[PDB]
Amino acid sequence: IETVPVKLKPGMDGPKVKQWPLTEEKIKALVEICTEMEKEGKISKIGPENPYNTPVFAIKKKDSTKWRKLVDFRELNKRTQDFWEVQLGIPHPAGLKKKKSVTVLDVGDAYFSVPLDEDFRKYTAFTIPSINNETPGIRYQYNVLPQGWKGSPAIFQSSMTKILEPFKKQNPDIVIYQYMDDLYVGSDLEIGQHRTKIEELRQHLLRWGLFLWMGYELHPDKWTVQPIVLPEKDSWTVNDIQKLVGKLNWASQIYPGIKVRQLSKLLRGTKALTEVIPLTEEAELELAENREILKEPVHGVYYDPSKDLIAEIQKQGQGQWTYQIYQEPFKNLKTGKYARMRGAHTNDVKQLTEAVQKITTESIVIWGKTPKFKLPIQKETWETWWTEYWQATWIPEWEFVNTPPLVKLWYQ
Amino acid sequence: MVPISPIETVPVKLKPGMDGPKVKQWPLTEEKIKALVEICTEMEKEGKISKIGPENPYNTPVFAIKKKDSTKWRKLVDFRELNKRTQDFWEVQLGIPHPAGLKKKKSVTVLDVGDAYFSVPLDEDFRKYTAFTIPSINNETPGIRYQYNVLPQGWKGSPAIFQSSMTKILEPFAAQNPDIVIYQYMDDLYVGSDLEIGQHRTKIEELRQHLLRWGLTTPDKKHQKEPPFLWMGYELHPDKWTVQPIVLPEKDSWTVNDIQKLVGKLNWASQIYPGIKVRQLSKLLRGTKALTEVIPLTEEAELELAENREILKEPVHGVYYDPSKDLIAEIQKQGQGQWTYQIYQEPFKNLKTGKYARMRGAHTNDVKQLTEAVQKITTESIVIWGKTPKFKLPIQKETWETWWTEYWQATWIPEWEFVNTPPLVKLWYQLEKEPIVGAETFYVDGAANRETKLGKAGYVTNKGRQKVVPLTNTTNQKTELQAIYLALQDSGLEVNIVTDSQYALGIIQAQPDKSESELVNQIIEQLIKKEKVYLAWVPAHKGIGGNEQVDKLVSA
Ligand SMILES: Cc1cc(/C=C/C#N)cc(C)c1Nc1ccnc(Nc2ccc(C#N)cc2)n1
Ligand SMILES: NCc1ccc(OC(F)(F)F)cc1
Ligand SMILES: [Mg+2]
Repeated sequence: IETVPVKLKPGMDGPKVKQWPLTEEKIKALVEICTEMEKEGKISKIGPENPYNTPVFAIKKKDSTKWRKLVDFRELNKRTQDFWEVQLGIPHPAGLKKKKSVTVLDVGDAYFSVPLDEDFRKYTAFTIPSINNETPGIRYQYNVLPQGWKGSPAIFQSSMTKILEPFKKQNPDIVIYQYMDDLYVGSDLEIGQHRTKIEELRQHLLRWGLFLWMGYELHPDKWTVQPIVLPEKDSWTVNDIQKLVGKLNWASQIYPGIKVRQLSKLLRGTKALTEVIPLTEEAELELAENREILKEPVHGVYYDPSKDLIAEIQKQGQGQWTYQIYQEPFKNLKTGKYARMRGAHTNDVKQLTEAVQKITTESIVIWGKTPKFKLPIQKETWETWWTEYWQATWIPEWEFVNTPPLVKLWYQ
Repeated sequence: MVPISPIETVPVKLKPGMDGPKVKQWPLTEEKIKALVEICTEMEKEGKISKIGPENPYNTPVFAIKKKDSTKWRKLVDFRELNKRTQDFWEVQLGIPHPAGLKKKKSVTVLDVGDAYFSVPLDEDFRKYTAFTIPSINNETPGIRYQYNVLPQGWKGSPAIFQSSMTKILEPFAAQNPDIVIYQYMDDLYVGSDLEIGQHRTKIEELRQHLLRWGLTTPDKKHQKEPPFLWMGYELHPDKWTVQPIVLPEKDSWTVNDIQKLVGKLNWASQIYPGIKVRQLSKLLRGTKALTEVIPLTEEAELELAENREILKEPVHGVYYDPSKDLIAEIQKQGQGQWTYQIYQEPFKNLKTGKYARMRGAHTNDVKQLTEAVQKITTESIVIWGKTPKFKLPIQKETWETWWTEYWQATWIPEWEFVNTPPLVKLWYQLEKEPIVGAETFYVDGAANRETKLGKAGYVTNKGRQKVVPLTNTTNQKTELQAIYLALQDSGLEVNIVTDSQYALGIIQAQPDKSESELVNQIIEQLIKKEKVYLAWVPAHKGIGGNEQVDKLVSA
């Protein structure tokens, strides 16, 4: 009922983005899903007069036996007008990240209840390819708000508010945040109590006519950071001291008051790398003064909503990964390390793809938007494999680091 | 009469802000006009075009062209201007099937759909833009004005609109007859199956009846096209496929042109003929682009050519795909950044072959190239078969594990097994993770004057060993590498090296086994001879001893 008019940005045409190759099982899953969607009126076949395309694939979400259609709308989303008239953008709740439990629901199915503006539908065109291109790819466009599109939460926001209105007044201490196809619900209650309340919310959705049953549990109050820490040792080798001086030199770009002068003095001579050097008093004081500095927050760090977030990741080995989220170099908004390995133990690329998902999630909770990634992987390796491991309903932007960073050492 | 279902028209627009073409009609000879008038009269009778009134402002030029050893004429409309102004369409004809992805068929029949080809209705609102003018005899009358009612040959949207229309009417037949395949190419339909011959011919007749519902007649006659088919540079046979004949010329003198053609043939051949190599021949095309320039063949190119001639000596065929069997991909290193592969299901019968060439860059190694080759084959295989083959690779499992666990980048290759087929890919050196006890420590450094290009490189060690060498025509980065080289050259089998060079660390941490830089190559050669090497970095100008001493020495 009553479509909202949508436009692209001035001077921009719609996306024409190549469909990448899909495995037989993904094609079969999509044929099946789309046949049902077409029957339900969600999508319609299109003709050759529609030149546009956006890539599509299929994923298996967390703990699930069935495929989910995932459209990569990144190009369309850039080309789509921002959303203004009623909505200025919603002030991002700062309390969401402070909650004890945040559960993430996929609410994207609700979007299918709102018709998409008839003039904008052509820009949602997508193709189901055939193996070896032996039959013409199947061409569709959306008749309703598609999952993954920037415009969907914006347009649906009016309907969503009414649906959650009784729940929010009945539960005022709860933060509800919506990003893309996700709904983030925080609470400080006992996890059993938290869960029942999540299911309470689900019923609010279902009763209004309609992967909802799922939930993904976060505990952002437990999220921890990485201050710069220095070794505490009884005996320092020449090599230990060189490593120390190297690490401090790096740190001094972040923290101005850092001094290496006295420590470097210990290095004077030409000495075997493994020889033990006793610290001088001046060296110990300097090291001590440095430790104190490093217990402090970084000076002049601030988030600017008008700037991109940048995320860098280092492979540390043994399934360990470190990462930093920043706007300007050396002013880190967040840092972190992932140890925990869910499968992935023989696969670097699966690990990286999961790190990428966790970092984006953290980014959405804290700032309400996704970072641009600098990935320590070759483009061709990433592009071939990442879709096999992707469980998220959104996708961030990335670029590729081909030169090994020296600073890996110091986030270790 | 029997009612037929109409073909729904595809709505068409000009690009935004653009109007239709207005292009002057060329004068023509009296006989060409007469022949065009005759042609258009007939076309008009068939409903393909209609005469229009004076009010249509649009025009596209029309020509008459000889039948070449016949007396008859054909109408050519030059749609270049209208095409510029016509919207883009979805192009389905990209994504050509690869023969190695096809399934064997007992029977393949061809049907002539040529009468549908020129009869597809054109969107009513767009017709005005197709206006053309037969010039009048002596130009003493107004030219005869026509517009198209059907997709004109040569117009931008005709192939896409004809393809989409045909697919749409074929869909229910395909869907309800899963036991055949149907493919449209130009004005033909190709129908394959495994059916007993009687059942196959029945399917063909049913297809003809189906098409009849849209008024599309196909000739009762037996089509002149039979397997084998010459298609897109291939020969397709019922149970096998190949590339059309590849014959390499003998020449005592070769030009740029002949080399591009030679490389093209070899590239085309490489998808079935195993082991084809283009490296040395492709080189001769570096730079230049003056086309008629004759290039002398290097001995290396001559050898590559001779090797290719041997491979191409007798025909080789690929088999088709059997979905019930695993795909296997095997890869061999050929040298000079070249890799070759075979994809098969049963031993000794390839579906297809192919090659991969090392990417351009300052430094590289075999493991990285092998990995890239694997990703390329993977992607190709997804396109053709919709799945990843199992790989057989000339690299030991232990070598791979040592590589990926220690490499600074995330890296992965899918399910694979070692095949012992020299030359094997191996790690030529690995650096220590910890400083070596009992190993001499070399503090290295180098520096150069950016103006004079004069420099020094050298080292000092914990044993008081020292060297400084004067250098000409060098740079800071080069002297930094030179210093590492000297320490490697002058030390024993185990060595600790301390450098301040972020540049050198960047290169060495990338683990190259080969480089375009002569110096990096010498460094690699030295590393290969060591038992243990620990490379330690420190920041410059910090008063770190032995680094400052050697920095002072080399800074002149
Ligand atoms: C792409 C294609 C080109 C031609 C024809 C193009 C032309 N000219 C004919 C057909 C029927 C097809 N389509 C498919 C689809 C699946 N398997 C096959 N196998 C197959 C095709 C031809 C022969 C033969 N001989 C053997 C097996 N063909
Ligand atoms: N109206 C006659 C006609 C013209 C073309 C046809 O083939 C088509 F399917 F459109 F490609 C089918 C029928
Ligand atoms: Mg120096």
